[PDB]
Amino acid sequence: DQVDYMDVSTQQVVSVGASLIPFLEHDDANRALMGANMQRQAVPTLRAD
Amino acid sequence: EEFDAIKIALASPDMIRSWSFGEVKKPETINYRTFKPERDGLFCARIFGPVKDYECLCGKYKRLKHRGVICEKCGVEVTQTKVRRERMGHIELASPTAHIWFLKSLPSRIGLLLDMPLRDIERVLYFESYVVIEGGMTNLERQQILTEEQYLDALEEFGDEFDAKMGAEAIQALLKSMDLEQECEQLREELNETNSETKRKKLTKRIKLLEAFVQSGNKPEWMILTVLPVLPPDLRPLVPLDGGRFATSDLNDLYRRVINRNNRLKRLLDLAAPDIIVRNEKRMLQEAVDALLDNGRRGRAITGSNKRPLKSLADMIKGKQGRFRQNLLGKRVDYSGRSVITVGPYLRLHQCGLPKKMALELFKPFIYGKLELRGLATTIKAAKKMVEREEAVVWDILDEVIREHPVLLNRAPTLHRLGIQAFEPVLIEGKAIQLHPLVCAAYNADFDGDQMAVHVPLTLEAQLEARALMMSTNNILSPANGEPIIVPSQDVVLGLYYMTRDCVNAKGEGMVLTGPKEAERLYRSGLASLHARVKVRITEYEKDANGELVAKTSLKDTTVGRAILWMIVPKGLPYSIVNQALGKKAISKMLNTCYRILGLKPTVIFADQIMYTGFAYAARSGASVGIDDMVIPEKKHEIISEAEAEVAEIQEQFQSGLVTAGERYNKVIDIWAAANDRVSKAMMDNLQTETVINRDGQEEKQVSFNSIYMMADSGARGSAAQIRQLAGMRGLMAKPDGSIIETPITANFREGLNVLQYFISTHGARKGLADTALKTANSGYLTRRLVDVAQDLVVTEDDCGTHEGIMMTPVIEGGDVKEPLRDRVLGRVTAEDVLKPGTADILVPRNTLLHEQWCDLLEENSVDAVKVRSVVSCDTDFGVCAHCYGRDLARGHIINKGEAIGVIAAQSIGEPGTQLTMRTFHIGGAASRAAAESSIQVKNKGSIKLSNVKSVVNSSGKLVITSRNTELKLIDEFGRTKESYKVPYGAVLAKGDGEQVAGGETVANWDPHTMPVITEVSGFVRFTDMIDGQTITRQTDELTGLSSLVVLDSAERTAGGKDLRPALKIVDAQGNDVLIPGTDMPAQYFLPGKAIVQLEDGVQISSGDTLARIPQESGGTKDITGGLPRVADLFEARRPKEPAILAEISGIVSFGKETKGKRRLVITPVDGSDPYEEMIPKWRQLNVFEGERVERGDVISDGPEAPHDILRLRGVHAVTRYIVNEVQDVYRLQGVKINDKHIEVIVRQMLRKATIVNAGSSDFLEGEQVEYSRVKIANRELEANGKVGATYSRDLLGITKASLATESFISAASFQETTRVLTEAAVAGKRDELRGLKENVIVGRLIPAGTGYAYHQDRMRRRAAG
RNA sequence: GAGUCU
Ligand SMILES: [Mg+2]
Ligand SMILES: [Mg+2]
Ligand SMILES: [Zn+2]
Ligand SMILES: [Zn+2]
Repeated sequence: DQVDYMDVSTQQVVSVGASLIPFLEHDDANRALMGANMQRQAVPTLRAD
Repeated sequence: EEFDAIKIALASPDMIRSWSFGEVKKPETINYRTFKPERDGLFCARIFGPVKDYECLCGKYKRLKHRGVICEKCGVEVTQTKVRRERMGHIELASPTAHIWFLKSLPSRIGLLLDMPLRDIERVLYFESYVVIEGGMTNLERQQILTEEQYLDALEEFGDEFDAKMGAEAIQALLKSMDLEQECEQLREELNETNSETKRKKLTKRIKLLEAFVQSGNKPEWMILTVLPVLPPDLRPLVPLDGGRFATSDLNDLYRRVINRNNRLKRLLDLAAPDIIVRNEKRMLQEAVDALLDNGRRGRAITGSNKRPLKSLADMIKGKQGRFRQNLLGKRVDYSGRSVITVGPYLRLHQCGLPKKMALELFKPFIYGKLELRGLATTIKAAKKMVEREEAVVWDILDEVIREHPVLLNRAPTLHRLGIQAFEPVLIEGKAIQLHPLVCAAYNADFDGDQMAVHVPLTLEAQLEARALMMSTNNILSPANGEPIIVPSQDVVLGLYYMTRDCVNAKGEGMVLTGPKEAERLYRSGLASLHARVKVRITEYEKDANGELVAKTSLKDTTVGRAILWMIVPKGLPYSIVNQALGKKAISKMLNTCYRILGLKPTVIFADQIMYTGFAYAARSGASVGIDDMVIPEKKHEIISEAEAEVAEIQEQFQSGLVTAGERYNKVIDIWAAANDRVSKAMMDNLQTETVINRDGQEEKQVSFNSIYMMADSGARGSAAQIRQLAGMRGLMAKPDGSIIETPITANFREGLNVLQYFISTHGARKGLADTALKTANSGYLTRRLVDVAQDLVVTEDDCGTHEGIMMTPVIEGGDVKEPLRDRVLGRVTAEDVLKPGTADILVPRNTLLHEQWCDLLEENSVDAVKVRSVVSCDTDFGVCAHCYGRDLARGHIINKGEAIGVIAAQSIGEPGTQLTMRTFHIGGAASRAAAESSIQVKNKGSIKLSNVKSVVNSSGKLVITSRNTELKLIDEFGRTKESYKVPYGAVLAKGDGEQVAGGETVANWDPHTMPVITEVSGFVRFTDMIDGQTITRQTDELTGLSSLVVLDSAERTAGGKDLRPALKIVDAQGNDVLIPGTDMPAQYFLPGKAIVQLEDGVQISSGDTLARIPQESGGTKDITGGLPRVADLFEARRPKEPAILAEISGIVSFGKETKGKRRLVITPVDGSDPYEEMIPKWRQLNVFEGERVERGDVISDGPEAPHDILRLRGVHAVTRYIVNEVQDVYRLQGVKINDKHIEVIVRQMLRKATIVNAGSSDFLEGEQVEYSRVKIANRELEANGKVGATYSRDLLGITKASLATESFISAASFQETTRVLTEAAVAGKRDELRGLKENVIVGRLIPAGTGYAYHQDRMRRRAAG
């Protein structure tokens, strides 16, 4: 009865970069940071797989 | 070109014109259409020279046919264009302008010399007020400022009787008139009558100036510039950008302002304009000249078009981007490249993969040289095209040059010398460098895209230096610590671990093999596992008393894999070395064993063979990482539910108002920190001994072969700490502050963190990664400071003939011996003849190296402490002797003469601070302190032996300690210190002093989150200076009304009770004071700030009761970041805020008079009847209880020691041991291995200078601090020839100051303070004779050390002999 | 100014 509000989605504390990391829940914050930053640096290949 | 030394002086107006080859009288640069030097412009050809080689402007005289010909038409000399960067110029300023470096750079120089304030001089410069230069009648005083109104007074009344003027003219005439000989005498003679400290400081500095000013050949006139020199054009170029745009230096823009205002000034003086207009122009000239020299110093820096300020001349000398640090102490280099590195596990330790196309561009001149010799190319242009086409013949020649021709490889950051190593190149197919895995540790190079720089040693000297010194195979041990840096990691450890480790039966148990080759036969044949227990015949070679190897054959009970590994093992090592399951820590000892038994060659081959087989068997194993490998204990949810209830209990008692917020905070962290231990102990117990196997008998168990466990147990990668976060419990996370978050993460990475647990984890993630970027600069700046002081220090002598050294007791601190005597004393010349206990036969000679053989004998006879020859104690003037330093830790043998110890020492200290700032920070997430030191449990039986302890028995019947630095020893049967502990103040001992205890007995017990104030007498409590609201506060509860009192400190205290000291005074039943037994001290314990008190006024007490409880909040996890400031402060020799007081002279104490709380000590020694008095604060409760036989350097006030007070009272050896122990304790907390000799190196440089007290027979006399080396060379001649002996006192210096104190100004200006160093050297007329390494690195000479040591001393005999 | 190795 004391509850006033609730988080809308499970994803809201994270960014767009970090939302695309699967199993982010099992990754260290330090490595997750570099992973989201390197995911941006990923050159697109000849065949989009 | 070749020369002896460099000198700095002021530029005379006459001297400036000598450098000039014409006056720039116009600001014009170039004609916009015909792009040429303008008529007497900034880029004039008539003055600075021709643009092309040997070509005048008009083009009348061309080439060398007309050699030294000055054209009549344009007026331009037919010479090389080289003359344009070399010839200078000048500007004849119509009015004098002060030099800003000799005005603003404090001390003011112009003001210090005139004894006239800087404010007063500036008023004259900007024409606000006149200054009297020489008042004829002394009505008007000299150097008295007269305001514009006060000038009008004297003008009508006196007129010619006074000569007061205004502007830089007045300050220059003021500097002209002053006589240095007459004023200097007067300052000397008039210092006698007063004799204070700041007069004698400033008047003596003025005498030093006046004397140095005369002897330097400088005149005070030259402080003010009448002439302004011009920089050569090429050094401030106007060059064309590719497009039509041009580009120019910021100096051209500042020169143009100066010339415009100087030319306009000349015209306004021609026009005889009013003085108002003339003054404005003189102000603007000063501004433009001061902006040219140093832009941002006097006022707002003059900005150009970009909004940034214009870069001045001073700027191109000063700081980082100055010539010194960027273009002279460091350089861009030819025959260099870089690339992304990758593994080369096929390579040998002396090899590196060097790409084809890199090596082609790198070794170009050597190819053109072979192509002419083989007769393939006629000229170099022909050879150039052969290489450009990449002909088949060229690859073959490239291959020919590179054989037996080393290349240097470098990584950033270059923390220590092993950051550059030499290798023999192997040409490869791709574009990527292949690096040897074993040297990866030295470089700190992981292959995740690191880049490494390539350098070609061109000269034959350099090829030999690369191969002899810097080769990878030559550099195995670390220079920091006598241990191998070349040590297998990752797969290699895991592979030998998997090989050696045994397992229950397995395939083929209890077999019997002919040799290590039949073990490889049954393994490869597939009839035996590597883990099968088997009897094997192995023949081990153990070395005899002489060099000869003795062969011994025996049946050995080892596994198949252990037999196979013996094949790698060279002959010389026992079989016992490969009989254990090998991990990283053991494999490191294998190469250290092998290095000391066999040599260099065997270790290099052994290290490789270990690498090869280690990788191979790692791959065979198929060790992997799955989610099932992260076993969680079944009893985790059980532990958390118990621990949650425990923490809920303190939080519910906090709502009641029994426990406070600070108490709960520390108490909750202890419950969770022990719960993390409980879960992790359950995890490693359910992980390590989980494998339960059925042997051919029935059933037994062994260590688990869980893949992750093997990886952490072997030490290949990870540790038990990491496995907590994976399988067990994540733990307490650290706040960005450093303090610990109260809610820890229960979950682990296998189970997954929820939304909040991640959000909490990020606090600690970012703070770690933040220190990796930011705090590395504080640490790396330490590396820099340490190098600049130790730089010049080199092994000069074989043996100094000194008999001195530092006594090295073994570091037995905290139960287990942290560092044996053996480790600390290894590779050090025995100072004094140290024999065995029975003093009747010498055991070790005075002048002998400490080899591992001698060190083993020290443990046999149980040598407790050993006096050892140190670097500090060396009596060498020039540098240090080989004996005092001892063994080169990197080489494992006596150090060579010529090797540069200073830089090696600075690097070894600086590196681990710097790199560990990046290590447990990227890796760091969680906090893991366990500072809950509640109680000491003694482990061996012993008699209890306390030292520096003064305790008192309490009502309970318990020995309560009332002394701060109490130590507890553990004495064995014969009488030697085995264990040592720190017992704190107000601690309860189980047994007193001398009593026997058993093993596993709690000998001491106390509360860690509180620092109690305990009494020494019984009676009643009295409140003194404890007014509510001013000094303390008060808060009550309910029904009854228990109130606690909290003492406010100067932060939470009003101005009313500032000088009031709050204390709980002891009284008896009558109401009078209670004297402390055997002293005239009425009992009074002073309570400090934030001191919580439960007992209110009027409470009966016994001796040993706790009066107040001072909170002890230190929940910060000590990483490198919190300890490095301590290390910086120790090396910089800073007194703390509360230095402990020490006795200056040995003798009988008598307490004296008092100043309203503050104590005096008129101590009158037995021999020295003359007294020594010294003031003491009120609140410092003293350890010494007066009337006592106190010696030099006895702790009077408890607290931290100033290193100055240590050196001053207890000599050099005391302060050396204070710095070594205190600094090294910080590195020991972090597990960093640095030999004491490296700290001792820098301490020696800190103990450089010395102040001369008594007069000498030279020109030292009194007050003048000179280097130690110099005064001793004088004392050698004085002791023999006679005349007045010079009494002395060695002074301690911080790093930053000792670096600037060096006589070499080029070393000083290259370090820091470039603006100040150059001005103080210029006025003293100092000459730097280029002593140290920085000086020769700058001038581009051979280092006067290392290989060039021999060459520099050969020049020095040429100088002596005629 | 946006990155890469520490
Ligand atoms: Mg790596
Ligand atoms: Mg890397
Ligand atoms: Zn000409
Ligand atoms: Zn010596």
